[PDB]
Amino acid sequence: VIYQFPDNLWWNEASNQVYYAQDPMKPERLIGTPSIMQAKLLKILCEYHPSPCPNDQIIKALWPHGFISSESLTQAIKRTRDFLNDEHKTLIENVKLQGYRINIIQVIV
DNA sequence: TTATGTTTTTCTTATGTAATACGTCTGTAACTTGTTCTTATGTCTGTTATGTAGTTAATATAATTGAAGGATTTTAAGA
Repeated sequence: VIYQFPDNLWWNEASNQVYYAQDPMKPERLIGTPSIMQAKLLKILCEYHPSPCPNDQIIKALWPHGFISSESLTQAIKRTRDFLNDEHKTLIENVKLQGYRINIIQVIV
């Protein structure tokens, strides 16, 4: 499965890495590989697409057995957008009091 | 005796972890602003009450109205 994101971004499940490509399976302009928690967050946001993803769902999926201080929620989804280079805050959207969403262009299965 | 492979230790970095501080989005409120329906009222008009002006041909030809045990003093008009 290949998820397409704005600015011609791609996250791959046929592999385990993110890139800026115009060819789905071809590794063009590699970003790298997200961490375990980053990959889990990206998977959760892509699965809840096109619906908004609730905050409690994210915290109980990323940290099933962790006493999260309620502020790692924002540091994590700040550096996740930074690692995808979302300087304009357009790649991942926050709808207030409803949750988060990630802008997916197309899905390749 | 000495060169070298190894293993353990310590330093360096990386992902997460949290704390406090401050900006954004959004939810309510103050301030106006346009539109439509309603209402009290000022004004015009018709109808009836009323207020005014006029006329009437035996003859008839100088009030009235009390008013009633007042004393005392002052001052103008008559002679």
